[PDB]
Amino acid sequence: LGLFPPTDEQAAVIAAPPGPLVVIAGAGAGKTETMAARVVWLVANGFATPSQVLGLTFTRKAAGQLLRRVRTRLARLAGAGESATVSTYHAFAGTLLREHGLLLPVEPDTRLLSETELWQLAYDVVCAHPGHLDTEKTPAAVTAMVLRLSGALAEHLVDTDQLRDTHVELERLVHTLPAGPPSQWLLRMLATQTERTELVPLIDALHQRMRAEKVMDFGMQMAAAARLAARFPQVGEQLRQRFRVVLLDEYQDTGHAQRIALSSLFGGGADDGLALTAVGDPIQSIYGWRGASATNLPRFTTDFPYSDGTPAPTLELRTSWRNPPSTLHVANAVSEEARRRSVAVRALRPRIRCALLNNVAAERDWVADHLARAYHGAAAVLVRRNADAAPMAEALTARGVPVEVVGLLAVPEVADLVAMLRLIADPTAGSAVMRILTGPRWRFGARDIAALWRRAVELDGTADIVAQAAPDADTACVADAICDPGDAERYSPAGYERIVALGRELTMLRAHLGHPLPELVAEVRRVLGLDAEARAARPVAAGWAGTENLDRFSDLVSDFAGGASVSALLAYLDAAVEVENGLAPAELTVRVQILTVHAAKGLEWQVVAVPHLSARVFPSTTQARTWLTDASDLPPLLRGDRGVPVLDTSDIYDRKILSDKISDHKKSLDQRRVDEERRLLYVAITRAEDTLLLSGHHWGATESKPRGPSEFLCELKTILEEEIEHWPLRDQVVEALWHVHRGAQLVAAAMGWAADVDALLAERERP
Amino acid sequence: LLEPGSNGVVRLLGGPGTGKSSLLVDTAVQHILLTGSARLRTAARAAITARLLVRTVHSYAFAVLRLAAQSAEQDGIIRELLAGDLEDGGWPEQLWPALTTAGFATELRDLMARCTERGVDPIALQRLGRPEWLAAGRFAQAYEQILGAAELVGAALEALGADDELLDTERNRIKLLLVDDAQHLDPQAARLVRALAAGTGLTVIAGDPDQSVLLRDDTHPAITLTQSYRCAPEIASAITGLGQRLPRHWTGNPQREGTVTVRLAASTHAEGTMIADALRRAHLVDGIPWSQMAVIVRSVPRVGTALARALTAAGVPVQDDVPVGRQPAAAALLTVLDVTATGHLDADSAVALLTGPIGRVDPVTLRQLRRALRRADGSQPPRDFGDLLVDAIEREPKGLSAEHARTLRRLRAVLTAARRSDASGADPRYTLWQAWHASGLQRRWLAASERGGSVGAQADRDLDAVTTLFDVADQYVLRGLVDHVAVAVLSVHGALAGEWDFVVIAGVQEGLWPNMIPRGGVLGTQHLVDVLLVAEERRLLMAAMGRARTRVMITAVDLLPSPFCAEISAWATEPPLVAPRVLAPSALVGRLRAVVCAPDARACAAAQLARLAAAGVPGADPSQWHAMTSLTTEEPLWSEPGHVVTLSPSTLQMLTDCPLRWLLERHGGDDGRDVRSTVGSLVHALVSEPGKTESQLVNELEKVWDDLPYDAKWYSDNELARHRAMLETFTRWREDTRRQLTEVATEIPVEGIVVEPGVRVRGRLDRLERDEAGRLVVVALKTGKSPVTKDDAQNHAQLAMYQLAVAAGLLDDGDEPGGGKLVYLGKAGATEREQDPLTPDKRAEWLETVGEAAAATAGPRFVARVNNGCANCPVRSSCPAQ
DNA sequence: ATATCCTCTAATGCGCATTAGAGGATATGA
Ligand SMILES: Nc1ncnc2c1ncn2[C@@H]1O[C@H](COP(=O)(O)OP(=O)(O)NP(=O)(O)O)[C@@H](O)[C@H]1O
Ligand SMILES: Nc1ncnc2c1ncn2[C@@H]1O[C@H](COP(=O)(O)OP(=O)(O)NP(=O)(O)O)[C@@H](O)[C@H]1O
Ligand code: SF4
Repeated sequence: LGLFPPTDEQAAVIAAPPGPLVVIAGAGAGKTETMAARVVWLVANGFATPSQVLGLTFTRKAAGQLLRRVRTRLARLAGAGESATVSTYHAFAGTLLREHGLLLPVEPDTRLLSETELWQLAYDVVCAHPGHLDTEKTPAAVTAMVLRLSGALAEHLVDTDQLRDTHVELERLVHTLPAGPPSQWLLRMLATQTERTELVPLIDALHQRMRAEKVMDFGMQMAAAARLAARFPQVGEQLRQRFRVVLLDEYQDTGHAQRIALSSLFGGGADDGLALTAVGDPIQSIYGWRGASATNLPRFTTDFPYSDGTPAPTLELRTSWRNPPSTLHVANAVSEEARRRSVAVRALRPRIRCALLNNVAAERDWVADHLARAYHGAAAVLVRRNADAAPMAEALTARGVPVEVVGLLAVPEVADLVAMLRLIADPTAGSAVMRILTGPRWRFGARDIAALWRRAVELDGTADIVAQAAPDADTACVADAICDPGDAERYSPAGYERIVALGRELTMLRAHLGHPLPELVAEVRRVLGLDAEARAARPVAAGWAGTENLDRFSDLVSDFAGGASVSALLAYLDAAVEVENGLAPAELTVRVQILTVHAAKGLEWQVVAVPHLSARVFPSTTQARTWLTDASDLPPLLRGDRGVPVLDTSDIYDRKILSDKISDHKKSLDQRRVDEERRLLYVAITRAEDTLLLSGHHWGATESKPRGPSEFLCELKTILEEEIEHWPLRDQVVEALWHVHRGAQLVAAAMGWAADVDALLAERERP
Repeated sequence: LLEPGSNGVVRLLGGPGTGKSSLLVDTAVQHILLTGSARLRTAARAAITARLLVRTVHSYAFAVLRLAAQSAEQDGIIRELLAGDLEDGGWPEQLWPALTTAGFATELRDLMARCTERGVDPIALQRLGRPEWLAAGRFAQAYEQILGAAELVGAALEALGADDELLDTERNRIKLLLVDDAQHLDPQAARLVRALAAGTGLTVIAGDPDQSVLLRDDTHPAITLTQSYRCAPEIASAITGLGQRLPRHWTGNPQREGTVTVRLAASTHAEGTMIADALRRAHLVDGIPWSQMAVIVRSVPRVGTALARALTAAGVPVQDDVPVGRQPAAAALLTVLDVTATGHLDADSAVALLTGPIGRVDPVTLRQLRRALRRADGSQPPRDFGDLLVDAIEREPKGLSAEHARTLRRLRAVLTAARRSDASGADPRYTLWQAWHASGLQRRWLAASERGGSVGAQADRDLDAVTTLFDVADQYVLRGLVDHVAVAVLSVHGALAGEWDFVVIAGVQEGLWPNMIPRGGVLGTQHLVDVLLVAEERRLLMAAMGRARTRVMITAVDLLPSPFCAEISAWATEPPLVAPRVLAPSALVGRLRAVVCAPDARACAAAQLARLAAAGVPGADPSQWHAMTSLTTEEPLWSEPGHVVTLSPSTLQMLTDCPLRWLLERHGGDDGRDVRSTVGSLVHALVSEPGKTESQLVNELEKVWDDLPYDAKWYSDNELARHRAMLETFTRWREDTRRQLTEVATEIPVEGIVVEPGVRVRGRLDRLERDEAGRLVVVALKTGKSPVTKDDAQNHAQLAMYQLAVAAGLLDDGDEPGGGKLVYLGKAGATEREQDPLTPDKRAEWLETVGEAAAATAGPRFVARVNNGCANCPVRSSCPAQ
C-alpha cells in the first residue's frame, strides 16, 4: 500500500493464522515493521475491528511511534477498501488495577510515588524504627538497601516471608563441618546473609506505611497486577473478550512480574481465537539487573499453548536489513560465543575504522577529527558511562561541529532560584549566599566579602561544645550581616548601596513567606531578573522560547504543594539532587548525538562510534557484587528465572569443598555479567547503517599505571585482521581565575514589534 | 398558541441560544414556572422583575412534600452498614476483602443513586438476577428500613396519588407551567411534570432535544425555531458539519461575523502559551473586555490545573480549595484558643505564634530576637529558645528590648485577653472575637488590601478564611470549639450558561476527549444502567462549541490530535508552533535584547527598547542588564608595606590546593556544621584532659551524649558504642608508647612568626611529646576512619607547619625539629602515620611553599585550581572552573 | 584552627590473616 514490498520470510509472519506466535532473529530482520503491517492485515482483510487491538512496548516513545504508524496505515487503507489502544506495560498494569482494584483489595484512587518521594518515605520509616539494628552502616545508607530489597522482592513476588530462613541451613556448613586441612572470610559472608533477615522488619514497616497512605510505586503496581491476574481468572476472561489481537514488542527484556501477568490473561491455554504475537531476540536482552529475566524467550513455547498442549510456533525470519556487510561480519563474530550459552537463534544473512591511542586526549582528538571531516567537507556516539559524555565535547567543539549532548536544578537560570529561596528560608546556608553575592547581579568584590564576614563575626569545656549543634545554636552566619551592615565606612561606597538594596529586597520578600507556596516561587522569580534575562541569553535562531525549564520548575513546585518551603521543597530538592540526579532536564525541541548505549536500543543512525573501549570502562568489571557480599541481592534460591545457577549446598563434607563451591559460584555469577556486557557490545555495534568507528586508549585520566584496552578491542583487532594502524600519565591541571557591550551602545544612543510595544505602553499607562 | 386565552400543552423545539427562555418569559409576562438551577432562577426572577414563583424541580419537590405534611451523612450511614455487614455470615463471597475499603462505598452509593433516578424499587433490582445486583438490592431494601436529595422527587411523587385531593388543588393553583429545561431531566421529574400538567390553563415543555416532559416522541402541536440569535453563521456551519456524522438544521445570526480555527502545538508548554497569547491579543488588540473569553476543557483536574498556572503568568486574570483548619491564618487563632483551653503556654506553641500572622518575624529577626533574649540570662550553657520565649512573653526582660518589645506586647495583649475572657463567657462570643479585637490584625489589612496586588491577595484570602472560621464557630454553638475544627477555565458541563464571545476548547487529544478509558467496575454499574461512546462525546463537543458566538479556537498538541480535529478542519475558516509569541511585557524586552545583542533591524529593536525604558518596563535600560554590572571594590585585601598575614596550620593544605576555596570556605560559605564535627570536637575535649582515667572519660561522654542532633535513635547508640571504643583505643595507644616518648604539654597554643609578607602561624597543638634524644615530636590526634597514605603523610602541611614552629623557638623548649606523628583513633592498635623531622634541606622548601601560599591571599582575582577534593567543597555553584 | 568513605585487591611475615594503597563510587521505563 505504497510502502516496502514485504519479503517472503516476512510474508508468513504478516499473514499468519490467528493464534500465538513468536518472532526471532534479532538485529534488523523487520520486527516492528511487521507490526502495523500485520495490524492492517488483521483489520482491512477482516478478523478484527481496529478498536480491539492492543499493543505493548517498553518505552513510551516506541508506543507513540507504533500508534502513529498504525493510524497512518489505517487511514491510507480507509481510502481503498474506532482506534487502537497502544500503551506501555506499566501503564497497562495501572489501567488493570484501576478497572478491577477492588477484587484484590487495593484502592483504585492509589497515588504513584516518584523516586524522590519514595526515598523520603523510606528514609523516614528507617529513621523511625524502634529497636536495635546492630549494623555498622548509617541511615540513608541502609535506606539504599531497603529500597533495593523491596524492589527485588516485588519484582520476583516473594512477599518478605521466605526471606527469614536464608542464613539458616547455610551457617551450619561453616560451623558443624570439619576442616579438611572459620577462615576469617566466610564470616563476612555470614554477616551479610544475617542482614537480609535483620532488615526484613524495615521493608515490612515500609510496605505497611505505603498501604496506610494509599500510595504505591512503579515496582509494586506490576506485582499487584500480577497477583490479581494469577489469583482471579475472572479478569482475563473479560479482557480476552474485549481485545482480540495483542502485540508484545521487545519481549526479550520483560521481567518476571510481567511474565505471569501476560500469561494469565492472554494465552494461559484458554482461547485459540486471540491473535497474540510476541517479537524479540535472546541476544539484545541487555538489562539483566532491572527486569532480571534472562528467560521468557524459551518459556514461551510452553507458556502460551494452543489450549491442547501443542507448543506455539516460532518463525525464524532471518535477513539482515539495517546492517551493511563488513559491519555485520563483526556483529556476527563478536557474539559467536552465544552458540552454546543462550541457544535460540541460528544466524542472519545479509541483503570500519579501529584505533588504539596512547592517551584519552588523542582518542578524543581522533574521534572528533573523524566526525568533523565528514561534516566540514559535507550520526551518534555511544558512551557507556554518561559521566564520560560531557568530557568529550571540548576536543570536538574546537573542530567547529555543532555540539549536542544528552539536571533541572543545575541550570544557571534555575540554580539562582533554588538559592535566594534557600537564603530566604534559613539564613544559615552559607553556600546559597556566595552564589548570590558573587553572581552576575551585584558582583561583590573580595574585599567587600571580607568586610561582610568581619561584621558577621562581630555580631556574634565539654558541655559547652555539645551546647552547639542544637537546632537553635548561633553559628555566626553571613546572612545576618547583610541586614545589619553597620557603619558605611568598612565597605566600598559602591558596595554599601548594594548591601542596603539586598537587605531591603530580602525584607520585602521574607514577609511573603506565609503566602501559598506556588504564589511565592512565582514572586521571587518576579523580583529577580529571571524570565527576562533568560530570554536575552538565547540565540535569535531559537525564537521566543527561553523559559521552558524555568517554567517547568514552577509547575513541579505547584505539583509538590498539591507544603512549607522550609521543611519541604528544600529537603525535597536536596533529596532529588542526590537521588534523581536533577529532577528532569526539560528536554529541548530538537550536530551528533551523545546518548548512552542503554538508551540506544532498537534505533538506527548513519555514523555511530563506540569511543572508549579500554579495560575496566566498557566491560565495567568494577562495582559488581554477587548475592553473598551485599544484603540487597535476593539469593537465587528464591528468585524467579533460576540462568542464575543455584549452589547445591548438599554435597559438602569439608570446609575446603565449601570454599571451592563458593568460589566457583562467584566465578559463574561474574561470567554472567561478562556475557551481559558482550550482549551490550552486540547491541551497540548493530546500529551502524554505514561506516563505524572503534577506539581505545592506553592512559586514562586519573591512573598511576596505564590500563590496557579491553578484551573487546583485543577481539575486534583480531576480527578485522582476519584497521587504522594507530596501535607518567599527566600532571596538567586546569584552573579558572576568579556583543552585549557592543549592542548596549545602540540602546544607549537610542534615547512587527512596534504594534506590540505601543499596545503594552497603552496597557501600562491606563490606570 | 401563546395567548392569555389558551388551553392544552404546547412546546417549542430546536436551536441553541435561539431564545427559548426569552420566549417563555415573554409568554409569562403577556399572560399576566421552573428554571432547573439555583443560579438560573435568580436571572429569571431578575428579568421578570425588570419587565414588570421562581423555583427548581428539587425545590418544587421539597415544597410539595412540606405541604403534604398538613451528603456526608449518607456516606457515613452506608459505611457503617458495610462495617456491620462483615461479621455476620448476601454478597457473592468474593467482595469480602473490599468491603472495608473506602472505594466500595462510593461505587455502591453511585449504583443506588442511578437505580433511584430511573425509578427502580429494591425488589425490582432483586428481580434482575448475577448475584452482585441481588446483594445491592438487598442492601438498598435494608437501607430504606433504616431523607436525601437524590430520591426527593421520587418520594414526593410517591406521597402524591394517594390523597387524591392535594394533586387537584395544586393543579387548580397553577395556571402556567414553564419548565424551561427538558433536554436533561430525570424520568422521575418528567413523570412528575406530566402528572402536574394533566389539566390546567399553558404547560410549555420547551427543552432542546438536539442535545441530550418529553420532546422527541409526543403529541400536541410543536413550534420550530431556526434563528440562533447567539451564534455566527460560520460556527453554525461547523456545528452542522460535525452533526452530519451523528446517529438538526438551524441558522445563526447573519448580523454576526465569526471565526472557527484549529491550532496545534509541539508541546504542552506551546499550547499553554499560545492560548494565553490569543487571549491577551483578543483583550488588548481587538479590545473585548474580560469575562467574555472562556477556556473549556473536558476535565479541570486533568488539564485545567496546569493550564491556569501557565496562563496566569502571562497577565491574563483568572477568576478562580483548602480546609479552614489547614489555613495558617485561621490556625493562628486556633493555637491561641488551644493555649487558652489548656491554660499553660507550651514550648512549640510559642514559635508558631511568633511566626504566624499574629506576630510576623522573618528568620533573621528570629536570630536577632534570640540573641537579644539570651543576653539577659547569661548562663554558660545557653538555654533553649523556647524556654526563654515563654518567660519573655510572661515577664518583660529589662536587659535589652528596642524593637522586639512591640511584638511581645501584642502577644501579651492577645493572650491576656483570651485567657481571662474564657473564665466567664462562652467560647464563640468571648474567645475568638475578643482575641480578634485584642490583636491588631484588622486595621492593617483594611488599609493594605487597597494597595498592592500581591499583599492584597493574601490579605483578601486570609480575611475570607477568618470570616469562614467565625461562621463555623457561630454554627458550633472552648476545648470543643478547637476540637471541632476574568477568563474562567471550566469543564464542559459547567460550560452551559455563558455568552463567551471567545471560546478556547483546550485538550482535544486522541487519548482523553474520546474517552477510551473503560467505565467498567466490580459491581457492573454501567451494565445495569444500559440494560435497565464517540457519538456521545460528539454531542458534548457540539454543546461546547455552541456556547461561543464570535470566535472558537480548538487547541491540541502534536499527546496526539484526535480525529475530531481533522473533522473540524474541513469547515475551518501550517507546521505546529514550537516557539509561540507572547504579548507579555517581560517577553518583548527579552526578545528585543536577544535580537539587539546578536553576532538592519538592530536600530528598530534599539528604538523599541528605548521607548519601553522611557516608561518603566523593568529590564529595558542598558544599566539594568545583568551583564553590564561592575565589581564593587576591585581592590586588594591588604596593601600596606610590611604587612604580616596569619596562617593556621589546618588551612595551609587548603591554600596550596585552591585559593578560591580558601577565600570562600572561610568568610562564610560553609552551609553548616554536621554532627560529626561536634562529636569529634567533644572527643578531642575529653582526651585533652591530663588527669582523668578511662572510666571517667567514658562516663563524661555518656552523660552528654544525650544532647546530640541524631535522627534514627537506633544510630545514636551505635555512635556512642563506637566512640567509647575510640576513647579506649586512645588510652591503649597512650599506655603503649609511654616507655618510648614522654608528654611535655597538651593542647599547647602555637603562635609566633616564621618569616619576616610575614607569616604568623597560629594554632593549637593537640599533643606535644619529647624523645630520649631531646627532640620534640608533634602529635595530631585524628578521629577519622580512612588514614592518609605514607607518601602523602610525609608531605602533610599541618604537621610540616607544627614542626616548622618548633624550629626557631616559639614553643619555649630546646627548639629541635623533632619529628611528626598522626594518630588515627578508630581504625592491633591505633594506626600511626609518621613523618621524619624537618631537615635543613626540606625546611627551606617548606618555607618557600609557605611564602608562596601567603602571597595568594593578597589581592583580588583568586585562582581556582581543580583538585581531587572538588567533590566535597560547598563553594561549587559559584566556582568558575566547576 | 580543628578532616570524605565503603570496598575489593595486592604485598607479606609468621599456607593464611594483617596492612596498605589504587581506583571507582555504572548503565536507569513507567
Ligand atoms: N521489507 C523491507 N524492505 C526494506 N526495508 C525493510 C524491510 N523490512 C524492514 N526494513 C528495514 O529494516 C530495518 C528494521 O528495523 P525495524 O523494522 O524497526 O525492526 P527492528 O529494527 O529490527 N527492531 P529490533 O529487531 O528489535 O531492533 C528498518 O530500517 C526497516 O525500515
Ligand atoms: N426577540 C429578541 N430580541 C432580542 N434579543 C433576543 C430576542 N430573543 C432572544 N434574544 C436573545 O437571545 C438570547 C436568548 O438565549 P437563551 O434564551 O438562553 O436560549 P437558550 O435556549 O437558553 N440556549 P441555552 O443558553 O443553551 O439554554 C439572549 O442573549 C437574548 O437577549
Ligand atoms: S570546586 Fe574545586 S576549583 Fe571550585 S572552589 Fe571547590 S575546590 Fe576550588
